[PDB]
Amino acid sequence: SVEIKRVDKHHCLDLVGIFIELERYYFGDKAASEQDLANYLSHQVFSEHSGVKVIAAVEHDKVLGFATYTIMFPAPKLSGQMYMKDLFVSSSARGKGIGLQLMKHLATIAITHNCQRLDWTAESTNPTAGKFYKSIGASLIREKEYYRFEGNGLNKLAKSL
Amino acid sequence: GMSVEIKRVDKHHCLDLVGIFIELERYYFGDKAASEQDLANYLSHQVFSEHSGVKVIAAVEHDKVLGFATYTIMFPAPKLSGQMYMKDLFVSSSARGKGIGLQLMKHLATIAITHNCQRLDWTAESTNPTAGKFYKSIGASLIREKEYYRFEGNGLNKLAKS
Amino acid sequence: MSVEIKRVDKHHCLDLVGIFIELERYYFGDKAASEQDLANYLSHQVFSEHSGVKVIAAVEHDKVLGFATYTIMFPAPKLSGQMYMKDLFVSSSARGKGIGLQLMKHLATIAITHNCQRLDWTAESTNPTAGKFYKSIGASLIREKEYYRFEGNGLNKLAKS
Amino acid sequence: VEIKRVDKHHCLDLVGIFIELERYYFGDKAASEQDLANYLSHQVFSEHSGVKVIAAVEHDKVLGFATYTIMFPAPKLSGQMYMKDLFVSSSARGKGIGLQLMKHLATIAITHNCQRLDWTAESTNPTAGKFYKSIGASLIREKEYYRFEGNGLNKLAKSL
Ligand SMILES: [Cl-]
Ligand SMILES: [Cl-]
Ligand SMILES: [Cl-]
Ligand SMILES: [Cl-]
Repeated sequence: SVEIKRVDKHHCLDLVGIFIELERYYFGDKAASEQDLANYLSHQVFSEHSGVKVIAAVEHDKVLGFATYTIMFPAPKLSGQMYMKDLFVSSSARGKGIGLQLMKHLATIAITHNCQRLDWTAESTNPTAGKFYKSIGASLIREKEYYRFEGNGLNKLAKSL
Repeated sequence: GMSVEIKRVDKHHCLDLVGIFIELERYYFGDKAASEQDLANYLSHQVFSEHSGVKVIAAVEHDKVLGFATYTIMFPAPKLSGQMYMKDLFVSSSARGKGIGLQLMKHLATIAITHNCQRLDWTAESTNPTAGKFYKSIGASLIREKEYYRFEGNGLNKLAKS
Repeated sequence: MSVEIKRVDKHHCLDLVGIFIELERYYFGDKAASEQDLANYLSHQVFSEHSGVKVIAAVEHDKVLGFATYTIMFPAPKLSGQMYMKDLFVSSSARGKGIGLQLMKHLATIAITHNCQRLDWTAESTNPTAGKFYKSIGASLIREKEYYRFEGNGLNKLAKS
Repeated sequence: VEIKRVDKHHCLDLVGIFIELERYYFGDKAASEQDLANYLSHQVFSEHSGVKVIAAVEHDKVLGFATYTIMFPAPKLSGQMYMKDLFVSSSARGKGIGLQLMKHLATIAITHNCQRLDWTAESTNPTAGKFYKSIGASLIREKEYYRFEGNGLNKLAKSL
């Protein structure tokens, strides 16, 4: 019924529809145009310097949701740590458990590529997500502290080189 | 030139990281640190592999590695940009007070802004307060809203099977 | 509209055979290369370990309407790259759809997201309409630039001496 | 004096000569050593770079370099080689280094099916023009050089 597959570079534009939806959801009026996103997809998301791969859930030739993930090193027990950057399910596919299916699929990739961990973050201002994550058996790692340089802070650091 | 050099480490020279990795394994895992032979395979077959998403830079002096960082660029992110993420920063205890950690991060920041990233992110451990102070001291921000989730070992296998 | 701009990679390089056959007629008429020669050229040269260019194309109904080849050169001022467009070609059967300009909008976007402060290219003074098009989209003619060349025998001699 | 390609594992061998190039063109605005090491490591030598770098070395010192790319399509089913930069250390003047680098490029050009080696010079640098003509190069007068940059380049990108 609903298939999950990895999207390769030759089909990256198949993701445009769903990224537009993601853009509108997260940024509203500041959402990027379709040509912007096509360019972003072809030369950034699917560039040589991109650390992520992309999987997508497809039903009747339409994308219902996607996740991006990377495998990082080093990690405990001589293995990889998988990290999911984004999980997104179309409002039009809601109620079908798409997100769970995407995460089960990610879990499958993790074990076949010697990862013992699948990690990701959520926002505390989106308590729904955490409830969902907790409901599917995920553990919240309270000891983890998340740091960031950005905008001008990031620039000042770079310039101090 | 300069005494301490920062350079990329590529697949062809990955075994140059064996010394520093032994030191890292002892730090994180004490008793359970991996052997030299196992670290060499880890490096050659996993850290530098088709499925690996990280790259590595290292601080080098006198042909010994004093510290390294692994990093990757993740998508999507706001403003049609990338999000750089540093998986590990590790500096040898013998290279302490040489400002290697900051040096490595300056290079990371420069890579970030020349490769369409507007963020550089990473995590630290609350059990390692010293890291937190160091990061805040160089002007890093703590993102208190972020919640870190995980599946591992058996839970990961259950999730995959089900 | 139904026109997509996409990257062409090595695995799909033969998609360019049709538009290369057109480009060959346009510049060389009867001295145009055969289809077989162009497939070999695309497979063994244009996409090759020694090739310094990438390719984006405008495609509609699985037909290539136009393409641009480009590369990023170093060094250049301000610790940045310099993008160079080798060729821009739009099929006579796809004129009036603003495809040339759209291909350039994409290149410009790749340049600024990959630390380039310049997008450069050349035209022929014997092809006045190209220069007019370029000025009309805001490009500057760099009159101080002098273009030099070794070719054929002179090239063979330079290497041999 | 030996001429050979610098690969990524040795890109930092070029710091010295790059520093000199920066002083020579940008005077006080010259980038620092670390800036240059980072530039070489992650841009000049990156998967998105179109250039390779050859260097002339004598007694383990870099005396000069050239960067070049090979572009397509071009006439007669071949590549057109393009030299982006040629630089000779002032401390190696009078040794014919510039000429030696170009003969080497020519050798690369003919073994990779390029019928052409092209490059540009600045008319405000007549000595460069004179030198090129003197080694057999032809000026292609019909060539017009166009550019978008800075704000103009941004505006074009933003209209996407
Ligand atoms: Cl969230
Ligand atoms: Cl390698
Ligand atoms: Cl023209
Ligand atoms: Cl010049």
